Order: sequence, then C-alpha cells, then structure tokens
Amino acid sequence: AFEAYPPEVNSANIYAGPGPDSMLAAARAWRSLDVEMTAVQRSFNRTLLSLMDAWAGPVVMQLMEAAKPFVRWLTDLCVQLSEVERQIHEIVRAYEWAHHDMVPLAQIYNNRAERQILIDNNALGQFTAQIADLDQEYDDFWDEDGEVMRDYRLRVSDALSKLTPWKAPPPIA
Amino acid sequence: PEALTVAATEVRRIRDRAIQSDAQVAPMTTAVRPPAADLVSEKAATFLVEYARKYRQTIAAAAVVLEEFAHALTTGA
Ligand SMILES: [Mn+2]
Repeated sequence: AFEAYPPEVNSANIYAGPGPDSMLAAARAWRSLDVEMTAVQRSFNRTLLSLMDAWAGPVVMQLMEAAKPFVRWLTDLCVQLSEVERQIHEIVRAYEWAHHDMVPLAQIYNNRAERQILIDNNALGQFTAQIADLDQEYDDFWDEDGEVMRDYRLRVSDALSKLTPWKAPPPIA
Repeated sequence: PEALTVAATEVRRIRDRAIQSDAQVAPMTTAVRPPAADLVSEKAATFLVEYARKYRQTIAAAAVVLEEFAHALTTGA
C-alpha cells in the first residue's frame, strides 16, 4: 500500500535519493566479474587439459576426473554471473519510469494552493464545482502516485526473483 | 613427477586471480545505494548488497576448494 501514503510523500520519496549511478557502477562491476571468471574457467580447463598430457599416470587421471563436478559448477557460476547485470539494468529502468511517471511535487502543491484560494472566496457557493474539480485532481494524483509505485514494486520484485541463490562449490575430493 | 607440482602452482595462481577480481569489485557490488527514499528502491539496494556478499562467500569457498586441490597435487606427489 503505497496508496496509503499521500502524493506529497510518494512523489517526494521518489525524487529524494541520489539516482541509479550506484546501481550502474555495480552493474559494470558484475560484468567485469563475469569476464574474469570466464577467463578463470578457461585457465582451469587449461591447467587440467593442455598442461597435463606430458605426464601420464593413474593418479593424474584420478585427480583430473575428481575435478569434474567443480568444472561443471564453474560453468553454472558463469551463467549465473551473466544474469546479475541484466537484472540490475531492469531494476534501474523500472526506477527511471517510477521517477519519470510520478506526479511532480509542484503540481500537487499548486493544486492545494488553488483549492485553498477557492475555499477562501466561496462564502457564496460560486466555486463549489471548481473545488470539487481540484479535489478530484488531487485524489487522482494520489491514485496515480500509488499506481506508479505499485508498478515499480512489481517490476523490481520480478527482477529480483530471477536472482537465484549462489550455490556452493563441490570439493575436489 | 614435477608436472603435479607445476599444476599445483597453476591452481594457486587461478585462486589468486579469482579472489583478486572478487576483491576488486567488492567495493562497488557491496556499496549499492538505494536510488531514492522509497521502500522499493531501498529493498532493491539491500537485496543486491546481500547478493554480492553471498557471492563473495561462494568464491571464498571455491578458493578453499582450489587450494585443497593444489595441496592434493603437492603432498599427493
Ligand atoms: Mn499500472
């Protein structure tokens, strides 16, 4: 219920923070992290494969085979790393829409200013329709802000649901 | 068989590179701030921070595995 909060608060809250730059730096970081771990995976396969043959022996194979679970785990980690960046970008884009779609504070304040000015001069009932007009606009701002915030919650929640727990590696016997 | 000790050195280098890259991006991945003051922004930023931390732990366990494996090559030689 961001629809519990009034437009003054929902709009102010979305315009408060420092923006997405922190999230975008983290995104780039997860990406460089996926890259290094790709290169790591390949050099581990290298150490097991390319730099092995020269020396043969049943023990060489016993180890080379016991490492199979871990190389497979490494591949699965690499896939999972490549998704983080994507989900961060979805989070940020959703935030951008929330920020862009919220009713600007000035419009909410101008609405309360004008309604009060009509009230001030409505001893004769001349402005009762226009006050009703400003009241409906305000209620509309409340519903709109509430809806923006609901759609932001939904998008961020979906994004996060794609971020699966980091699974532990198996041992190399 | 010198080749097993060679491998052990390579596996240790691979460990060094994993923890190096991990530690290199930790200050960004663990420092995610909420974009705004609302609850959605904050929950998103919090989740990401915890996710980055559980990843750092996962890699430390992988470093342990790598080192144990390299040790199995050295003392197992
Ligand atoms: Mn909607």
